[PDB]
Amino acid sequence: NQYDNDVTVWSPQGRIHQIEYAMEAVKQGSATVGLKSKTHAVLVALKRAQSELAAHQKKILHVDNHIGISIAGLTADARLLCNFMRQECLDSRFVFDRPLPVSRLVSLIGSKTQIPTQRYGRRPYGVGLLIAGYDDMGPHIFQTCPSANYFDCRAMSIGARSQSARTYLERHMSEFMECNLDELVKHGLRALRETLPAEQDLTTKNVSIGIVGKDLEFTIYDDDDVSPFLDGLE
Amino acid sequence: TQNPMVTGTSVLGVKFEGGVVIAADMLGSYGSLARFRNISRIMRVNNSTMLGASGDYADFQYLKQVLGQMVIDEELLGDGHSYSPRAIHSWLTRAMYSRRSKMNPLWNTMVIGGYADGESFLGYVDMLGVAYEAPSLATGYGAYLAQPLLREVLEKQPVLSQTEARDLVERCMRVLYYRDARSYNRFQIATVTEKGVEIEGPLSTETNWDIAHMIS
Amino acid sequence: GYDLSASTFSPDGRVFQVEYAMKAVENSSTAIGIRCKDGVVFGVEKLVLSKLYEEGSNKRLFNVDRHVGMAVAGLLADARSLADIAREEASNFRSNFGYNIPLKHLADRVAMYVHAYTLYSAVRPFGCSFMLGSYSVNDGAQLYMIDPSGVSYGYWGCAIGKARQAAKTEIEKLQMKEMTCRDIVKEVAKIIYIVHDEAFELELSWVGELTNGRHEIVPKDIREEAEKYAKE
Amino acid sequence: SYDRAITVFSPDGHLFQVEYAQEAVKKGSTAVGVRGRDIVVLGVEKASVAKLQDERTVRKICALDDNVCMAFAGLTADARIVINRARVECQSHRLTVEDPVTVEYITRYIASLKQRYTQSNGRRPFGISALIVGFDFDGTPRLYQTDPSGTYHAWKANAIGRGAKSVREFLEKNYTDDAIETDDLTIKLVIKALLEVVESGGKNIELAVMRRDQSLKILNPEEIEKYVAEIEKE
Amino acid sequence: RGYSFSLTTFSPSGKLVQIEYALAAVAGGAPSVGIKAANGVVLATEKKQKSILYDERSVHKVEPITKHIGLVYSGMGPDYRVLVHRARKLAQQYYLVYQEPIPTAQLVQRVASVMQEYTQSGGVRPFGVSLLICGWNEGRPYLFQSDPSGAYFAWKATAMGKNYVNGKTFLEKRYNEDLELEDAIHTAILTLKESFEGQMTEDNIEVGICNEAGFRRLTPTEVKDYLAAI
Amino acid sequence: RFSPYVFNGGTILAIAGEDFAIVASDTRLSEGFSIHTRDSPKCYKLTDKTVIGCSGFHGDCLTLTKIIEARLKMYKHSNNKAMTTGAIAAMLSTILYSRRFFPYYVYNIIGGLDEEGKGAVYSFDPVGSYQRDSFKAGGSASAMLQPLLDNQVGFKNMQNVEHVPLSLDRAMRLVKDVFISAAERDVYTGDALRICIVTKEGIREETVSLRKD
Amino acid sequence: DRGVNTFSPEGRLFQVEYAIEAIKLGSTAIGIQTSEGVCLAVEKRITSPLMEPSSIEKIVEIDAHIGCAMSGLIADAKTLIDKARVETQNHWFTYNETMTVESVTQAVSNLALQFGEEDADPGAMSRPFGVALLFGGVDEKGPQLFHMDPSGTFVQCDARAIGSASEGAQSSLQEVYHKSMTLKEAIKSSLIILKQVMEEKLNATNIELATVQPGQNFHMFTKEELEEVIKDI
Amino acid sequence: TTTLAFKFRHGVIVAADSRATAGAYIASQTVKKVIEINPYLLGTMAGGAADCSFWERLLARQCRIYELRNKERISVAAASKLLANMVYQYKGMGLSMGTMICGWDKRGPGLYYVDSEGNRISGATFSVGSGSVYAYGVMDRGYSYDLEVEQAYDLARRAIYQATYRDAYSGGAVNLYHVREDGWIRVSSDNVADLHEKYS
Amino acid sequence: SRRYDSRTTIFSPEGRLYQVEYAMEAIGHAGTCLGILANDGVLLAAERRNIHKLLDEVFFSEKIYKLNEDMACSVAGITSDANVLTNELRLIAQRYLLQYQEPIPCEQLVTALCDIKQAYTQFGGKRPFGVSLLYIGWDKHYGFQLYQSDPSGNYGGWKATCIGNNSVSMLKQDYKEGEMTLKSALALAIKVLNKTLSAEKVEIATLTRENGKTVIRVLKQKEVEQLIKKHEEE
Repeated sequence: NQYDNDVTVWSPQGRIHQIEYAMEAVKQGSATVGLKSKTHAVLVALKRAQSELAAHQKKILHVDNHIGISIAGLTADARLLCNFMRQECLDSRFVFDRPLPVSRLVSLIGSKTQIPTQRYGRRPYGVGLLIAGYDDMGPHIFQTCPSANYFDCRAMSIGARSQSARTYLERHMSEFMECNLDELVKHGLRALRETLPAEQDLTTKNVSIGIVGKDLEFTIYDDDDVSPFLDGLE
Repeated sequence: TQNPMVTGTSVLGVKFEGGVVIAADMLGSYGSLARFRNISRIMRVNNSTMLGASGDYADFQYLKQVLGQMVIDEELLGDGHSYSPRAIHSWLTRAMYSRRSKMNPLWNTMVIGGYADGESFLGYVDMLGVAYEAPSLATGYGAYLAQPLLREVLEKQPVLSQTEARDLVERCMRVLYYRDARSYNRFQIATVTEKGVEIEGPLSTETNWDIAHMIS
Repeated sequence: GYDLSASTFSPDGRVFQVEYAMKAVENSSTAIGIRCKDGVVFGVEKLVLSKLYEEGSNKRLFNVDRHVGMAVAGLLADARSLADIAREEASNFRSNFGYNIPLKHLADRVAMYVHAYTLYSAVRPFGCSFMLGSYSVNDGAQLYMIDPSGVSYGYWGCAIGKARQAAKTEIEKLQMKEMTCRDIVKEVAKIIYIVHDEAFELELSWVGELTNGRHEIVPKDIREEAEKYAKE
Repeated sequence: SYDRAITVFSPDGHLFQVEYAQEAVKKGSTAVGVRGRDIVVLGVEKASVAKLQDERTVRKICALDDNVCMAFAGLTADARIVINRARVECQSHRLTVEDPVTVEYITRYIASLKQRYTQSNGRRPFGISALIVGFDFDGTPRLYQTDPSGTYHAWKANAIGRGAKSVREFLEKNYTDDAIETDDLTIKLVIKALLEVVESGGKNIELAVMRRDQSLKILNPEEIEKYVAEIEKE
Repeated sequence: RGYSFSLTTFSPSGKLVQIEYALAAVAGGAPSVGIKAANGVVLATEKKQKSILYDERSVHKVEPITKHIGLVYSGMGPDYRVLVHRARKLAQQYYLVYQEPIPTAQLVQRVASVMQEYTQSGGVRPFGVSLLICGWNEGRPYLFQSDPSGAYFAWKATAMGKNYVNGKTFLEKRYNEDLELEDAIHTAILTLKESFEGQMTEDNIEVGICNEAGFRRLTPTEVKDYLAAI
Repeated sequence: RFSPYVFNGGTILAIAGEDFAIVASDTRLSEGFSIHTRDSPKCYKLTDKTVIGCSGFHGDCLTLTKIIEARLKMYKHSNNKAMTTGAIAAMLSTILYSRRFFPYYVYNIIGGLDEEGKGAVYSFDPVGSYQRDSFKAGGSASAMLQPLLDNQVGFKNMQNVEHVPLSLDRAMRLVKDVFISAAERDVYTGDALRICIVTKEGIREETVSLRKD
Repeated sequence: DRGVNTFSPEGRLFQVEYAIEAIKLGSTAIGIQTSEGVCLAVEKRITSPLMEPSSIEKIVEIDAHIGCAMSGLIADAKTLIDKARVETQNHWFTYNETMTVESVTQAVSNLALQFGEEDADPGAMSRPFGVALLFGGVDEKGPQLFHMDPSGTFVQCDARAIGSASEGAQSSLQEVYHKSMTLKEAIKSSLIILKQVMEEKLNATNIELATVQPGQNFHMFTKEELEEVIKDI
Repeated sequence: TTTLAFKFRHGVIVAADSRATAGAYIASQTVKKVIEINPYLLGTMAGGAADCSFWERLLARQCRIYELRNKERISVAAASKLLANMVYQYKGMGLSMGTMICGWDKRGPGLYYVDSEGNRISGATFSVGSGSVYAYGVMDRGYSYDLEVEQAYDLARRAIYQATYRDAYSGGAVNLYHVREDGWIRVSSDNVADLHEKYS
Repeated sequence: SRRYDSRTTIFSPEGRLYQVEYAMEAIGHAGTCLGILANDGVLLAAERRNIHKLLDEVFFSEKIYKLNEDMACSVAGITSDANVLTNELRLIAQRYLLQYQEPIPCEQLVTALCDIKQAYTQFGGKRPFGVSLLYIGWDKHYGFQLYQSDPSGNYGGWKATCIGNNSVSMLKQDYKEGEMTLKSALALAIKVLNKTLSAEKVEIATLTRENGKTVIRVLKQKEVEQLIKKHEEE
C-alpha cells in the first residue's frame, strides 16, 4: 500500500485515503448524542469505563461561556483542540466584549484543523466534536469532523454504533421545536439508549449530559445530577 | 507631535428616546489654517452604529478602512450577527490601548454611537484608551463648551424627542462656532434611529453678531 | 510508481496528483453558473444525506468581497479554505489599492495561488473546483472558473460537479446573451432538476440589477416559484 | 535542518536505534571500574599502541574536572563530544553552587543529554557508555554507569565493554569484602579481571586511580608490571 | 520548503555515484579545448545548434569574469550560467575588498568552493559542468578546470566534452613550452577540426584569448580569418 | 512627547469584617479640570465572593480588569475549581509586576472573603505588593480616608473604649460618612458611591448619592 | 518506513499503539487510592547482586504532595517529570497555593501526544514518550491517583496496575479493594507484588514503596520500615 | 525599611521593621519583610516593594526546584549566587533591592548579602535598609561572637529599635528570627511603643 | 520526502555506520603520503596523481597544505571535500590566535576539526567528509608531533602511520622509536615509497627549524634527485 506515506497523496479514484480514515478513527470512539429544541440545546454522552472504575474519561467539556462541546475520538488531541477553541473564545470575550457566535467559532476551528490535512507529515486532528451553544438566534449544534467539514445539523449522534441512535433520532424530529427540558432530555436519553449492547441501563455513573440555552449557562450534569433524569423501560 | 497634523475639533453627541444624534464640523485645519473645508468626519458603518473623529484625520482614514473592512467582512458571513455598538466601542478601545501600549499611538479621539436592538448607545473612546458610556458626549473643546449645555438639559429631563435633541446639538454647534477658534461654519449633523443611520450634511449656523456694535 | 507526488512528472508529461484531484471533484454534486447581461446567477445542487441536517447545513454559495461569489464543487474543507483566503485577498486589495477589486485580477490571483500550491511534494493539490462571479457598474457580468490545476477561464455558462456531462448541454441550448436574469433564476431550476437523476434541496444566489453588486440567497420567493418546475 | 524522526517506536515496543547503540557499545574496548570503599579504579584493555601509538592520545581514561573521571566504551569519537559538554556544564556547576561537583549530578547530566538525543529530530543517539566515578563533599566513592538509552545506574563493578559480560559475572563472583583495603587488593581485582580477557599488562592494560579528592594518577606500564607480577604469582 | 538532506552519497564500493554521473553528463557535452601558451591562452569551443536558425551572436560560451578571466564549459547548459553568475559575484566581492582584479587561482578556489556544497546540502544535485578557467594574472598566464566534484588542476593544454581522450592525447603530441601566439590558436582550431561533425563553420566555433590586456572574445571576422588561413 | 498616562481619579475603599467585605467605590472619572461621566463603577464583581476596586488611569484599570477577568475564567475550567481570594491577589501581583518597565498605573483593592468565610482585603501599589488588611482605601483620596478608619476601625492611638468587632450596621454607617467627608474635601469626589458589599449568602450592592459638584 | 504522524489500518496511530508496548516491557508498579491516603509500590527489578539497589528511582516526588510512579521505558519520563515539577512550582509561584492532581496530570499529558517530524524548531520530540505513569497525590478534594497513558489519556483511578503485571495483578487488585486504608492496603498491595514475584521474595532491596497521606506530605519508605512490613507477611 | 542580621555561636538573628513608605505617605504599619523561602533559610527585603517581593518569591521557586531536582537542602551560597545572577542580568533597568540570604546549611550559618548592583558578599553581620547605618552603629557596639541567646535578642531589639527611633522611614513593629540547625523560629512581634515603655 | 533520504545517520544492525566505512574504502582507492617524525622535525612523503605531462606548476601541491607557521596537513580520499575543510580548519587556527595570541598547539586544532567532522556524521543528514587527512606540527608544550584522523572522527598520535592503499606494517618493523635522525627518516620514506620516483611522481615535504621559528620546506626538485640515487640496494 504505497498510499501509506499519506496525507499528501490521493487514491486514484478521489480518495485522500487517511482523513476519511480519521473519520474511521472517530467511528471507533465512544457514542454520544446532542440535539436542539426551539429554546435550548442539549448534549448527552455515555462514558466508557475501560478500567477498574473511573470518572470514565469525562467527555463533554466546558469551553466557554455557553458554547459547550462533546468530544469523541482521541482525548489528548481533543484537549489540544479545546484549548485552542477555549483560548480564542476567551479572546473574543477580551477584544469585542460580546459572546463569540457559534458559527464563526466552528468555522475557524474548521479552518484550524484543516491545515494539517493540507501539509506534509502531520496527522489530522482525529476527534469528532459535537459542539453546541446558544448564540443570538436559536441554539445551534454542530458536528465537525477530522476531515475539517462541519455540519450545521440538528439532533446528531456520533461514536460507536451511533447510527442506530441516529435512526431512532431521525424518525423523532417532529417533537422537536417544542418539548421542554424535562421531557426533552428524556427524549435524548432514549435516543442514546440504543448504542448500548442491548442490556439495560443508562446508569448514573456513565451518563454525563450538558444543557445550554435561553437564560442558563452551559451546565454540566455529572454522576449525581443525572439521577433526576430517570425514565424509560426498554 | 512631529508635524502640523491635519485635525478636526469636535464631535458632540446626545442620545434620545428613539436613537442618538452626533454632529461635527467639516474642517481639515492644518494648524491655524483651514486647508480642507469639505471633509466628512462622520463615518457610517453597519445600519445601527455610527462613528466620529476629533483629532488627527489621517488616523481616522486608517480607522475608517479597518472598521469598514472589518464590518463588511463579518457582515458577509450571512447568519445575522452584525456588530452591536458594544463591539465597535470595545474593539476600538482595545485597538487604541493596544496602540499606545507600544507607544505608537492613534491621535484621534472619537465618539461612536448607535441604536442597538433595545435602546441607544453613545460611547467615548479616547486617544489614550479612556473609554466609557455617557448620556451625552463632546470631544475636544466641545468637552469644555458644548458639554455644559448638554449636561444641563439632561440633568433636568433625561428624555428627549428627536427635534429637541437635534436643535440642542445645533445650538451647541453654534456655540462652538462662536468660541472655538478651530471651528468652521458648515457642519454635518447625523442621526441614527430605528430606521437606521442617516447623515444630513451639510448645515449652517444662524450667527448672532448683534452685540458687536456696543464696543467703544 | 510515478504517482503520489506533485513534483514528479509522468513519462509523457502529466502530473498525476492534479488529475487525481480533478476526479475528486467529479465525485461531488453540481453547481452551475449562468451569465447574462444583468449579472451572474448561481445554482448549487444539494445532496442532503439525512433529515438531521438543517437548511444550509453546509454553505456552498459563499461570498468573498460583498460582490463576487463562490459556487464550489469538491472538498468543502479545501473550498472553504480558499474561500476565506479569497476574502483576505480582496481585503488586501481594498485595503491596499482602495479601488474595489476587479474580478479578473482576483481570479488570476487565486488561480496562481492554487497553481503555485501544486509545485511541491510538501503540499497536496486542492481538491475543489469553484467559480466566481460579479459585475461592477462598468465591468460586465464577469465570472471565472478555476480548476485544481490552477487554470482560470472566463465563461458564460460553466458547470462543475458530477453531472457536468449532462449540465453543459442544457446551458448550451439555453438562450445565453440577452435575457434579464429573473427568468434565468427560474430557468436554473430546470437545469438542476434535469441533472438530478435520483432530496435535491437546491440553493440559488446571484448578483444583478435587482442587487446592485451584492449577493442574496434568493430572496426567498423563487424557492416556491422555481419549485413549480417539477413535472418537466 | 534535517527533521526526519529517526529514533521511532517499531512494533513490540522495540526502539531499534537504541539497541543498535547497544551493539555499538558491545563492540568497543573493555572498560571496568571498582568502587573500592576509599579508592576508585578503572581499566581498559588497549590495543597495539606500543608498535607505533602515542600513549598520551589513546586515552580511554579522561578527566572531567579533578575528581570525577570517566571511561567510555564505544565509537570513541562521539564520546569526546560528551566529554566536552560534561566539562563545560561541570564548570557551570562550579559557577553557580561552587562545590567539588557531585558525581550524581554530572551523571544525571550525561544521561539526560543522551536521552535528549533519543528524542530530537534526526541525530542518532550516542553509542557510548560511561563509568562516572569520583567522590563528593564527604568521601563516598560513588560509581555510575550510563547507557545509550540515558539510564544511569549506581552500581559497583559495571564492566560494560566488549567482552565484559564475563568480567561482570566474574566481578559478581569475586567482590564481597576482600577489597575494602587501601589500593592493592582493589587494583589486583581489576588487573585480575582484565587479565581474564586478554594478555599481559606490558602491552595491553592501563589503569587510573583516584584518592579522596586529590591526585588523579594514571599508572605507567613500569608500575603496572609490579601488580601484574603479583597477580601472576598468586 | 526545502529538503536539508544530501542526495549525493557514498556507494557501497566507496565512491560518489552522483559525481561520476556528473562526469558522464560532462563527457556527453560539447567539445571544448584550452591551450595554455607562453604569453597567453586560447579557449576554443564548439557551438553547434540544431538548425541554421538561431542567433549566433546571442548566447556566448566564451564570457569573461569582469576583469581578465574568461571561462568556457562543457556539459549542462544553464548550470554554467549559474556558475558565471556566482563567479562574477565572487570576483566582485574580492574586488571591492582588496581593490585589485582577482588572482585566477583564488577565483578557482572560490568557484570550486561553491561547487562543493552542491555535492551536499539539501536535495540539490551537483552541477555537471566542468568549466575551465583562464587568466593573465601577473607575469605568467594561468589555466584551470573546476570539475563538478570540486577539484581543480593547472596545466599546459586540455580538452573536454565529446571524445576528450583524443584531445588530451593529441595535445600531448603537439605542444611546445614556448608555443605562444596564434600557433596555439592554430592547433586549437585543428583540435576542434578533428571531429566537429563537419565543414568547420566560423559561426559554430568561438575562441577567447588572454593576450596580457584582459580576456576578450574574438570577433567572428577573426576566426573566419584564420579559417581562411588553414 | 506623548505622556501616556493621565490621572482619571477616583477613590475606592474596602473593609474586612468577620463575615463580609465592604468594597466601596466612587463614580466620577475625570482628568484635567473637566469631568467626563457620572455612572462609572469601580468595584467589579470578579467571582461571587471576590470584588475588586480599581482606581487610577481608567483605560489601564479597564484593561487590567479584562485581563484578570479572562484569566480567572482561564483558571476556572483548567482545574474545575473557582479562584480563592488570596490566589487572585497573587496572580494579580504577578500581572502587575509582569509589565513593570511600562507599568500599570493603577491602585486596585481586592476585597472578598477567604475559604473559611472571614473577610479579607488585599492592597496594591501599581507594581504589585499585596498585604491583607481590614481597611486601606486607595487611589485618589488615599491619604484622606485612611486616618479615619485607622481610628474608627483599627482603634489605634486610642485608650480603653472596649472596642467591639465590626458589623454590617456600624461599618455600613462608617463608609457613607467618610465619602461625604471626602466629597467635601477631595476634588476627585464621586457623586454616588456604589458599595459592592460581599457576604456569606451572596452579594448585594447598595448605592447612595453624594455632594454633586 | 512511513513516518510518525500516520494512522494505522486498525484505527489508531502507529506510534501510539506502539507506545502502548514497551510498557509491558519494564518493571511493574501499583497504586491504591484510599480514603486516608494513597500507596505506591514498584518492584524495580535489580539485575545483578554485585551492586547498589537504592538508586533506581521509580518513585519520584513531583511536589511534597504529588508522587509519581513510572515504568516502561525508564528515564524517558525525566523530561516530563521535569515539566511536572517546573509546572508545579510555576503554579505555586503565580497562584500562591497547592495544586490538584488533574492540573499536573493535565499539564504532563499535553506533552504526550505532542511530537512530529516536520514542525517547529528541533527542540521538539520525535517519538512519543514511551513511559506510563501515575501521580499519587492528596488534594483538598481527596487523595486520588491519575493513571496516564503514552497517548495523553489520563483517568481517575483508585486501584491501578502498570508494567508487565497489567493483567494478572490488575485482575487480582480488582477483587481485593473496596473499603479504605486502615494501614492494610499497603500490606495487601505488596501481597500482590508477592504473587507477581520474578526473581526474589520481595525483601527491602528490590521493591520501593511510598505513601502519600493527608496529614503528612509524603513518605518515601526507608529500609527498616519496608522490612518491618515484610516481616508482617 | 531597616533590616538587620548577625550570626554567632547559635545560628543567626534576622530582624526587621514593618513600615512601607510611598515616598512620604506610608502604606502599612505591618509588613512581613522577611521571606520564609523554606523551613531552613530566610530572606529579607530592603526597598522596591514589588521588586524585592518578586525576586525572593522567584528565589523561593528556584530553590524549591533545586530541592526537588537534587534531593538535598540547597546551600545558601547557591541561592545567593543565583539571585545575584538574575538580578545581575537586570542591572541598569531601574531595579533596586537588597537582602540577606541567611539560613543554616551543611557548612555554616550562611548570611550572604545580595543587592541590585550584584555585590553578593559573605558576612559576619549586616543591616541593609533605608536609614540602617544607625543599626550598624548600635549593633556593632554590642556585638560579639561569644553571645548567648537572650542578649542577642536584646541586641537586635535595641539595635533596630534605635534604628527605627532615629530614622523617619522606619518603625511599626519588629519581628525577629533565630535560625539554627532546625530551621527558623519566630520570637517577637513587638511594636516600637511597647519597646519604648519596656526600656524607658 | 522520507522515501528519498539516503539516511546517512543510521546505525547498522551490526552497530556500525554505513556512510562512514564507505569513506574508509574511499581512502584505499586514492591515498599515499606517509609521515615520519624524528628527534628533529617531521616530514610528509606523498604521491601525485599519474604520469600525464600536461601539468605546468604547483606552488604547493594538491597534497601538502600550509596551516600556520608551525603546522601543515596532507590529504587522502576525495580531494573536493577536504580543500573546503582545510580552509575551514585554517580559520580555526587563526581565530585561536585571535583569542589567545598563541600559535595554536596542534592537538587543539585536530580536536576542533574532528569535532566538526564528527558533527557532520552526527546529524544534518549529509554525507560525511570523505577524507582521512593527517597533520604535522609543533608547539612549545610538546615536541615535534604528527596526528592522524579519519572520516569517523577519532584521531591519534600516529608516529609513522601512512594512509591510503597498501597498509604501513613494514614501518612497524623498521622505525626506531627513540632516535631517528631525520636524514635517515628521509631514507626510510623513500624506502617505503620505493616499495609502494623523481618529483614528477612524488611529493615529499619536510618540517624543520632554525633558531626557534619553524621552517616548512617542500623539498624542491634536485633534492629528490639526490635521494633517489641514495640507495643502491634497499
